[PDB]
Amino acid sequence: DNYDGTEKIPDVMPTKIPNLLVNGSSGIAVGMATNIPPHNLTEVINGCL
DNA sequence: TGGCCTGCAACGCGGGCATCCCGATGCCGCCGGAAGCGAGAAGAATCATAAGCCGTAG
Repeated sequence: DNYDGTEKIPDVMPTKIPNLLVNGSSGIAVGMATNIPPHNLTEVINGCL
């Protein structure tokens, strides 16, 4: 549900590509932080296979 | 293929023995230098105290 309980939001997306490993992100929490380099799609598919 | 180790035989010189002359040396007495590291001082490696940007939030 949305902020006022009037709409619906999908929890996760039915994706086919691991965008976390392909592009990544760089965010910082209140006490934590993360940083992930991008990668190549073909080698990720090869590793998954 | 060329050179080296060794046996056989001939030659020579020095090991051993003693001693006379000799050179170091242990000891004694007097003098020199270096060590003694402890301490003062200087240089350097390391630790402690500000920003700049990475991207959403106010």
